[PDB]
Amino acid sequence: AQIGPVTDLHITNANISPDGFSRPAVLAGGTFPGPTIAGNTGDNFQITVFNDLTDPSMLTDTSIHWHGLFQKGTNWADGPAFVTQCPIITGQSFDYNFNVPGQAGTFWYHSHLSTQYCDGLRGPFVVYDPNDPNASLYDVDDDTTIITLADWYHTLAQQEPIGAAITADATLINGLGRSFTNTTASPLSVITVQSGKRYRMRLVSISCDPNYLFSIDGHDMTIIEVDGVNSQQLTVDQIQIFAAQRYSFVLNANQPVGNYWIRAQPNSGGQGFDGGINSAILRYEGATVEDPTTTAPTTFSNPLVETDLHPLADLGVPGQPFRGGADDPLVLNLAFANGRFSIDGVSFVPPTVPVLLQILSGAQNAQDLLPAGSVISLPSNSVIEVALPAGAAGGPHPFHLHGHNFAVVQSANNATPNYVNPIWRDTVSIGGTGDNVTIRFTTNNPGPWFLHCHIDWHLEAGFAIVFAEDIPDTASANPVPQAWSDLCPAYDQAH
Ligand SMILES: *[C@@H]1O[C@H](CO)[C@@H](O[C@@H]2O[C@H](CO)[C@@H](O)[C@H](O)[C@H]2NC(C)=O)[C@H](O)[C@H]1NC(C)=O
Ligand SMILES: *[C@@H]1O[C@H](CO)[C@@H](O[C@@H]2O[C@H](CO)[C@@H](O)[C@H](O)[C@H]2NC(C)=O)[C@H](O)[C@H]1NC(C)=O
Ligand SMILES: [Cu+2]
Ligand SMILES: [Cu+2]
Ligand SMILES: [Cu+2]
Ligand SMILES: [Cu+2]
Ligand code: NA
Repeated sequence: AQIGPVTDLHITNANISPDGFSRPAVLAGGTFPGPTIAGNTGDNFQITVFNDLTDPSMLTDTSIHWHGLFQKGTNWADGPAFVTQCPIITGQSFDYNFNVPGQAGTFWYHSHLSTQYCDGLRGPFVVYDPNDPNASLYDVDDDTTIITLADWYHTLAQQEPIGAAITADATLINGLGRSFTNTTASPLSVITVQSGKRYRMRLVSISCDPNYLFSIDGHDMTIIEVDGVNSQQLTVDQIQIFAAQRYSFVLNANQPVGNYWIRAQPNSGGQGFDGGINSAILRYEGATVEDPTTTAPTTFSNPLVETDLHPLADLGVPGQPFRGGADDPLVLNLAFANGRFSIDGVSFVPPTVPVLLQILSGAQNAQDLLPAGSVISLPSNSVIEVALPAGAAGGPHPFHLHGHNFAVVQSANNATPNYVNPIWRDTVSIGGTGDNVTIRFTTNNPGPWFLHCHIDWHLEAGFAIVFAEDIPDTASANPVPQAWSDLCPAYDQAH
C-alpha cells in the first residue's frame, strides 16, 4: 500500500536480511525500501516523521529529504541536515508539510543526515498526474510498477573503516538480491506482468554509490520520464542509471509468456550475474515459477545516451546559446585529494547552524554564511549556468541540485552542448576526465539549495556546496513553523 499524501512515517531500527545476511538497519515504515509515499500533482503532503531510532551505530538523529521536490516556499522542509534544518532527535517527530505544485513524476525520499540513508532510510515518492500526457502509453501504473535499485552493505555506514575502499555487498532490486560474496540463494524479487499489457515502470535509483546498467532480457524499454520530467519516447535496451536518478519506461509485455532476467549491473562490487547476483525476475502471468533462462546480449543495441533524451514539453534552455550565456555563469572546480573532495578549494563540512537558520537570523550575504567558502549566493530571477568539469577521483559523479531541475546543456562523454532541446533533470552524471557537463536553471526559488555529488560517501567527504538562492527573499518566501524553529534548540540541547 502506498501512503500519503498525509501520513505518519516511523523511522526505526530493525534487523533485515535482504540478501540473506542479517544486519541492523534504519528503516522508514519498517521495510527496505521504505513504503512508497504518493499523491497527486499539486497535493499538500504532510509527512509526520517519527524518529524512533535508538541504535547509535547508525545515528539516532535523522532528517529526511524529498528528492527532486522543489520545496518552493518550504525550504525548511527540504531535509538536508545543517542546510535546511537541524536533525530531528530521537523520541521526537517533525511534520514535513509542503506542496508539490507543477511537479508530477517519480521521486524518492531518503535520510539526509550523514550517510544514514545507506543504512536503509530510502524509499520511493511518486506524484501521480491525473492528466498525465503519457497516460495513453500504458495500462498499468501503480505500486507494483515501481522498481528500486539499491546498493546494500554488510558493514554499517558509520563503521566503514578509514582508508578501506567502500563497495557494496549486494545489489537489491525491489529490496531483494543476492550477496556478491558467500552468495546464498536468497529470494529474488519478482515483477509480474500480464501478456499484452503495457506498464509504466518507474525505475528509481536509491543508490548510495554505484550506477547500474539496467536491462530486462528480451525486452525494450521506452523512456517517458527522466527525474520527474516528461520526455519524448525513447526506446532503449539498457539504461545506465546513476545514483538518485529516475526514469519511467513503458514495458510492453510482448514477449512469450515466461521468465526473463532483470539485470542491474553496478559499476563497482560484484560483476556479472553468477548465482543470481545483480538480478531480479520478470515473470509473466502463467509462466512456471522458476528462474529465467535468458541471457543478456554481449552488446546492447540501443543503450541510453543522455543526449538522445528530449523533453515532451517545449522546455527549451534558458539563457543564450553559448557557454557563459547566462546571467551568472559558474564553473566549479571539483577536486579530490587525500580522502576529501572540494569545490573551488573548499571541502564541505556541515555547519553548526543550518544555513537556512543563519539566513533567517540575519546573515545576508554569502560571505556571512557558514561554512565559509561553501555557500555561494545566487541572484534572483537570473539564468544560472553551472559547468561541472569532471576528473575528480571516484567518478562518474552524479551531481544533484536541490530546489530545482535543470537543463542538461552538456552531457557526459560528448563535448557538444545543446542549447535547444536537452533533457531537464535533477541528478546528472558529470562524466569522465575532460568532460564539461553543464546545467542551467533560473532562480525563482528563494532559499539555500544543496548542490552535491549524490554518491553519499562523496558528500560525506565534502563534495558539496550550498547555493543561497535569493538571500534577500529567503525569509519572506519561506515562513517557518514553530516546530522547525524548535529543532535546533532541541538538537543542540540533546547534543
Ligand atoms: C567548461 O565550460 C566552461 C564555460 O561554461 C569553461 O570556462 C571558461 O574557461 C575559460 C578558460 O579556462 C575561461 O577563460 C572562461 O572565463 C570560462 N567561462 C566561464 C563562464 O567562467 C571551462 O574551461 C570548460 N572546462 C572544460 C574542462 O572544458
Ligand atoms: C552529442 O551531443 C549533441 C548535442 O546534444 C548531439 O547532437 C544533436 O544530435 C541530434 C541527433 O542527430 C541533432 O538533431 C541535433 O541537431 C544535434 N545538436 C547539436 C547541438 O549538435 C549528438 O547527437 C551527440 N552525439 C552522440 C554520438 O550521441
Ligand atoms: Cu536524493
Ligand atoms: Cu535532492
Ligand atoms: Cu561523487
Ligand atoms: Cu542533497
Ligand atoms: Na532558450
